[PDB]
Amino acid sequence: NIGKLIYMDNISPEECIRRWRDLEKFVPYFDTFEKLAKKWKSVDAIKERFLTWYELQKAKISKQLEINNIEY
Amino acid sequence: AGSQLKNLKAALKARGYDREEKKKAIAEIREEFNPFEIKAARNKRIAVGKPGISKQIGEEQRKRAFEARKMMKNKRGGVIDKR
Amino acid sequence: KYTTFQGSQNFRLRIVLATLSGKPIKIEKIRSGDLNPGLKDYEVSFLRLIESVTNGSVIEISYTGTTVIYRPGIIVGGASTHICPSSKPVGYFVEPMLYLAPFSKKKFSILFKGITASHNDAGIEAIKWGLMPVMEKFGVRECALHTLKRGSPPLGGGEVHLVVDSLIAQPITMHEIDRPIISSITGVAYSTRVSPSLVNRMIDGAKKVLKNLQCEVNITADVWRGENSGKSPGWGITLVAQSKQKGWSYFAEDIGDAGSIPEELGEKVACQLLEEISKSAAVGRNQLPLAIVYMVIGKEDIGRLRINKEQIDERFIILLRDIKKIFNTEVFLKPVDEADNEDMIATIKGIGFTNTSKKI
Amino acid sequence: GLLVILGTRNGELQLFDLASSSLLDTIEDAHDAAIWSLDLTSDGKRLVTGSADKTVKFWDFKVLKLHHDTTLELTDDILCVRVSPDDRYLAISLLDNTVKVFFLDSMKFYLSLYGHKLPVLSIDISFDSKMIITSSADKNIKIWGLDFGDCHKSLFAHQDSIMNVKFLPQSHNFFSCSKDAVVKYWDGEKFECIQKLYAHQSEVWALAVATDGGFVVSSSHDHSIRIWEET
Amino acid sequence: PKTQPKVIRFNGPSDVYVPPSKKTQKLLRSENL
Amino acid sequence: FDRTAKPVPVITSEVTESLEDMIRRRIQDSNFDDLQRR
RNA sequence: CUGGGGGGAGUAUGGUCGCAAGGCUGAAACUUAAAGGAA
Repeated sequence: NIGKLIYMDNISPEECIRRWRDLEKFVPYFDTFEKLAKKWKSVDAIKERFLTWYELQKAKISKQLEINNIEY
Repeated sequence: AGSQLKNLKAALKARGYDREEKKKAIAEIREEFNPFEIKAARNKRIAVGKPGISKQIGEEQRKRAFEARKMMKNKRGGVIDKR
Repeated sequence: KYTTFQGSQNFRLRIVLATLSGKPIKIEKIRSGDLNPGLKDYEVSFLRLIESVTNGSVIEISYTGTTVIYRPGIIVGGASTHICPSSKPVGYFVEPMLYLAPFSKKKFSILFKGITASHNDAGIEAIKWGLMPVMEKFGVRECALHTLKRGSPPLGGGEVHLVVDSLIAQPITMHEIDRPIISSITGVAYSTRVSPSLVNRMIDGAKKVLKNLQCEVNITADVWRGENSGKSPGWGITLVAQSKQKGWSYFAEDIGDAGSIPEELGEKVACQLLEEISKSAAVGRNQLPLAIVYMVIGKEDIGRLRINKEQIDERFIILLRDIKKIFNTEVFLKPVDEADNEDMIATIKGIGFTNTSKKI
Repeated sequence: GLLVILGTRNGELQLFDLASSSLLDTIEDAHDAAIWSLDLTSDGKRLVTGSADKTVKFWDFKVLKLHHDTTLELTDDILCVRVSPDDRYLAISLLDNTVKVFFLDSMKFYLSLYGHKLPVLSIDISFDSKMIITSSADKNIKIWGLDFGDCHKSLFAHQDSIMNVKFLPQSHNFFSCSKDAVVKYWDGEKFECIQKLYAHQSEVWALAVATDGGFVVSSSHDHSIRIWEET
Repeated sequence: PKTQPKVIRFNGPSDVYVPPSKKTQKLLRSENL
Repeated sequence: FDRTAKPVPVITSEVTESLEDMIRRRIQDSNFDDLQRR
């Protein structure tokens, strides 16, 4: 759904996000500081994010090739 | 006649928590009691040039010209500002 | 002949991807319906920086200034200096050089001269601690942003020595099918031309917000004394969260201005960082552009990187549309096979990129 | 006009007027110890009293009587207060060699200006509320920029002690009278000394500038009060 | 009916005493007889 | 082309200023390389 | 209470890892007090 929305290129990007639910500015969009203060007064939301040579090269490239197939 | 040192001590007693008066007085006595950076001719009937200042502008001019040519030397592009 | 874009959005990314791909572009209608229409001075000086970095690229600005023609050339690098204007800091010009940086004849040794920081741009600590590690594990190994002196706005007067000296062939294919465990959380609180107590006030505010998570918080402190302080008073704070087993990092920064409480700014940057951790998965919302750019100019293989639901936005998909508009490649968002969260894994098959400027 | 607030050496404050007799009211136990400096707000309805009992207090005018409502206790003997001329900042000079700038609307602790190296007398805030002065017994006045709390000059005047320092109404020029029988006229742009006025004989305890126009009176230890106008 | 607030204003001369002197200066660039 | 020796230096105001403040540093620290009477 | 590199006396070092200089202190965002040092 989302890939077809992204590459369907006759609709605006905010319309893609709207029917799914600008880079000179480097730092991304954040909320107001007051909304973020009441949102992150709690902390428990993200506590689980917190806490021979020749055959070796051939094994790395065959690992990449099987990744290629199983993702194709 | 009298010494440049005697005239310099007299000029300091003349000029004497303000700052800009001292900046002005120091710059005045420096460019007055420095006679080897002007050039004086003799009037046959007199400051006629400023050698060090003319030299430094003539060599800074060709210094920026030389750096500009060294910047140009192996370029091939250029923006074309038609504005 | 020319791939045509409209509007003055994503301007640096368009010129950067045109330099990478070697495709002549036109950007039309640079703010044409405006009172002072056309290109602005900071993006004109960015064009001058592109002419400094490359060689044989012809840029052709129009009469009205509202359309530009970029016919790219070979990235050659060399040593340079860039006196960027007061409208944008040095981060606005060193951010798009990190894409072109490892793909040149001679290594990048540039020093930018101007304002160091801005509210809406990248800082020295942002560029260094956030954007250098993603290049450091995408394949480069010797890259360094040095501060020789830094200048807070409005007068600035700070110089920044960007030196990259690993000229790789192409970036490696990324494989991040995990969410990296955050091992530590560090940072840097800087202040120039003000009292040294503001830094400790910023650090204490950030760490009193951070104190309830059971990790380890460490914020380093630098006041800048002397000629290294620049021409204006300023202070700011940049936190990173550090996954040490792989090297990943998630950053957030800001700067204070005339009338700003340092404990307020410290707790604001702390909460903004925790929200970046929330809305992040293996990248940041601002480290994501050059991450997927290096994935798309990697080898001719599949490289896959995990992202979450909230990192998709109009900026991210206008990036993807510009990527496909220039060199005709798509991303494939496959979802993960476990359902306590909404994370895609973006697989990009990279184009067959090599750097052909480095002499053999 | 026609109404005077005053604080005394002991814990007492007092109010008088011009038409009627002395005492509107006194407030016994206005403070626990010696009061040191008070300041009205620019509308006058709310005044600030800082005293040597390590406290400042705020008072309102209820109808013509004084209403104590809030009190900020510090760690150290506050000995000068001032507000900005546009109700914006509250700068208070402590005995601990520093001043603190607060926001009146929050008691926010905006700034701490530090580095004077003796206990610090009179403050003044400029008309644009951008530039403060800071006098002390270190024989020098410091100019501070209030936006970031950054110092500008540290000019050494007055070889005994600067008792008071006051701006002009509309300009960044200011006056400072000191404990060595001299008042001094400065500018806040070149930081020169405009004038060195030499009429007193002993310790000049206070000076006050006109609200508009700018003629300044100075009053001293030799029981003298003298006016200073323009040429 | 008094509203008694407190204050604390610790000074940070040690933050300049622990500036880039040695460690941060080096790190902020990356028998008998 | 390559050239044999460096030319004689032109004496401008910058080099006289640098030389004079060198002299001023020496003359206010009394760093004088005089002969000392035996 | 079993485990071992390779002679003695030196010398050099554009390699790697360290430790180390400046320069009156106070004193910097402030050309700023007292006091001390030096001569």
